[PDB]
Amino acid sequence: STAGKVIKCKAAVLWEEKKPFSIEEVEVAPPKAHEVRIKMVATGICRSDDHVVSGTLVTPLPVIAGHEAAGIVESIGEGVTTVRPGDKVIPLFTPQCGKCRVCKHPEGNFCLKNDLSMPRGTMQDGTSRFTCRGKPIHHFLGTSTFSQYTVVDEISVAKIDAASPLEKVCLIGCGFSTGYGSAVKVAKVTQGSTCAVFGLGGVGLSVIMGCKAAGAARIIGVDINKDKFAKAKEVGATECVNPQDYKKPIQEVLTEMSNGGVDFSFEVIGRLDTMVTALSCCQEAYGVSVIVGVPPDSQNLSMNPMLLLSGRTWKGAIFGGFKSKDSVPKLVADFMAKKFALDPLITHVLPFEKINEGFDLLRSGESIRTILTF
Amino acid sequence: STAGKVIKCKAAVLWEEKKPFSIEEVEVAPPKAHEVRIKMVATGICRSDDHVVSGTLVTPLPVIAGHEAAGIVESIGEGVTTVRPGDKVIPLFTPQCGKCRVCKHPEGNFCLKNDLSMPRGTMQDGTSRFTCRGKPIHHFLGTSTFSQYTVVDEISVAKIDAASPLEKVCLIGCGFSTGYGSAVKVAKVTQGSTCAVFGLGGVGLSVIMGCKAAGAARIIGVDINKDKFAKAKEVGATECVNPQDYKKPIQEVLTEMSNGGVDFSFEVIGRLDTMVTALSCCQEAYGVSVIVGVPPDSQNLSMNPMLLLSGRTWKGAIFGGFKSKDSVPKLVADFMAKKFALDPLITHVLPFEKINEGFDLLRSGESIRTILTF
Ligand SMILES: NC(=O)c1ccc[n+]([C@@H]2O[C@H](COP(=O)([O-])OP(=O)(O)OC[C@H]3O[C@@H](n4cnc5c(N)ncnc54)[C@H](O)[C@@H]3O)[C@@H](O)[C@H]2O)c1
Ligand SMILES: NC(=O)c1ccc[n+]([C@@H]2O[C@H](COP(=O)([O-])OP(=O)(O)OC[C@H]3O[C@@H](n4cnc5c(N)ncnc54)[C@H](O)[C@@H]3O)[C@@H](O)[C@H]2O)c1
Repeated sequence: STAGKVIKCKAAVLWEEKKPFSIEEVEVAPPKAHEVRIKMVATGICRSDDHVVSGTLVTPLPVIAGHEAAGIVESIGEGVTTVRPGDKVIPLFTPQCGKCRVCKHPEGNFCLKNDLSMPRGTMQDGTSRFTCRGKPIHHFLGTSTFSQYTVVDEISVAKIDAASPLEKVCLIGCGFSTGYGSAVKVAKVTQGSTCAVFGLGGVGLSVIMGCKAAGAARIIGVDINKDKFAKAKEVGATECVNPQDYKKPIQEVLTEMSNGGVDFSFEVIGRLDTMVTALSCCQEAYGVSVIVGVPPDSQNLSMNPMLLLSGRTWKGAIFGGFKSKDSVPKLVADFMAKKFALDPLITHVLPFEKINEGFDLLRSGESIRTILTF
Repeated sequence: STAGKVIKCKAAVLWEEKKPFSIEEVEVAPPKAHEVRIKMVATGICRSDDHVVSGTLVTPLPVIAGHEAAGIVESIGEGVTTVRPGDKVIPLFTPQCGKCRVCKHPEGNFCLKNDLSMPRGTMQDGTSRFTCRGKPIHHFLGTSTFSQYTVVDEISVAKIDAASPLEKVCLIGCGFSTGYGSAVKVAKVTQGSTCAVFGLGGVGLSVIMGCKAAGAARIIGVDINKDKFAKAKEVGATECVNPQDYKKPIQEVLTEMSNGGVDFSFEVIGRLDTMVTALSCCQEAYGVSVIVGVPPDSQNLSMNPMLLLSGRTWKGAIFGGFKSKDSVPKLVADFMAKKFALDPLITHVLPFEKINEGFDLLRSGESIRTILTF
């Protein structure tokens, strides 16, 4: 066994912005106290992993990205009580220390031990567990799942059902939960409402599922890629609009279609202009708009505060407002109970070594989610 | 006696921006169907009246401003059923038609018949009941209370308790209800929370009373005018901070004082910069910030969407989120039962004729609410 030993394995390293991932041989240190080393089984390619490449999302490079995954505990550090060697786990990019003021708040989920607000790319102790060619490589959001093995803090891992299909439930580690929770826990979509979902990638289709689950009467998917419409309709959208077909701004189209605005809108792209558009297209007196997409680093949007003064609510959330450690295991149980379906989001499955082809798929608009298997 | 006839009376006409009000003779036409002519008893000077003068708030000039008032029904037009001559009433700048999509919505209050969104400055049928110097004069939010008599649509009037003290319950027509409701109905302030209130004018002091009524444990008042602190303390502020005393930006002071940010923040001034500061000083994961202040017309603020993505909620509302015709009568009844105090808001009581001095008091920071009496 590898317990207690430095593991040599392959990982996808991003050495510099706007380059393909380089599949390298890396050394994965053994887990210190309160850390878990996991053997990766499957990882999804999420737009947020692409944001690191594109420089949209700023985090120390070089880096092993990937945060939407599912693996098996290989070994645990000293003091680890929550998982054992052998357990199926999902690494959590939003930790749940269970102690800070947020973890104690009934509603919040943005644990103060996150590595999200100002990414350091280190373990909780400020060190890396990864070296490549002698150089220390940064972690990504405490997860770094584009690697055969990764080391995560105990606060960033959830034990799930031993029978879960790891190549499906890897989407619970981000995409699906984010989307679904965004509609059901964050916006709290109501029965009979009209919803507008901007962006129909994996997180957007999950927002659609959540809206359909909460009973939205009408779910308008909006995307500039008309090939995403059939899948959107398949998971619940009632109509799909493409902004480029109209001579009118899409907030006007949506307002006219919904008779003065939708109840709930969601920005699931990451563009400043669509965030303001999504806010705008919601009903002025009682509409709720939720930002889910991640926008370019250090860029501000410009908006007229009168949009909010009339009564609109504008909110954002990380990971669909779910308290990670408590919810991931329940979402898996729920998936195991057929309460929701993850297959419709999986368009492609590729061996890990074809990570770059998986990113070209995403970038080209041909895939929803590509699951990488190890 | 004046019923069915034109009344010649005095009213404060604003002929053009940034000029003092002109006290002069106006002709007030009798009510048409579904209209009510009211004899004014008292009207308060609100910052939003001052916005009309300054050009901040755009509405057709010339105009008879004033919206926070109480009076007695002098007469009614055909079809009027909810009020009768002699009733004590409060004119409603936010109507309650009781019929549109918003009136029907459980939460909304921004009635689709408002004259707020794109001010026409007329009655609901598109005409004015006022003539001055031989010219038609515009209404102001379907109220126009700076006149001895005014005419309002039935949907813009609530009948109040026959025993109510009109010189005090005119504040229920705007300032008090807006502040109070922003805390209890819009933000939905929780027992034990920490709240920060930016701006300690009439409206902000009412927000502090709502916060105290909701059970806030800590209410921090923020104002650049330290003379407002004593009064804020008296109505419930636990602490008051003047951003000019500190070397760091106030959001940082506020975040530190509240150990990571307040639960609820209210912007009760009308500045773009303080709207963003208010949002920022709320806890990133679960804070809620409510815009109450009215910004300068057509100006956009700039903010970083990451502020919302961690989990914050940003809302605004008009008239504290209260359905106006349902809520006013009940707030007056609560007042009559001493459920809240109005007295602390009233610093000055002046005859109508000294409206310009009343505006000067406001403009110089010496007053909270000045009530004009007729
Ligand atoms: N808030 C969170 O916790 C969280 C979790 C996961 C991902 N995200 C973010 O959610 C967004 C969605 O992720 P994804 O993986 O679903 O992405 P994706 O790239 O799969 O989907 C984006 C979709 O937006 C559409 N789109 C792009 N530009 C558009 C434009 N100008 N107008 C209309 N439609 C447009 C694309 O065509 C595509 O269908 C990304 O910004 C990602 O970083 C945030
Ligand atoms: N949303 C609504 O329905 C509604 C209804 C009522 C009034 N309003 C708006 O609410 C605001 C408050 O009205 P009011 O009558 O209480 O006003 P006010 O002028 O009496 O009070 C504003 C307070 O803000 C303080 N202030 C000004 N500039 C400041 C700065 N840079 N920093 C910190 N504090 C500052 C002033 O010193 C004053 O104490 C206005 O913009 C008014 O138009 C909105």
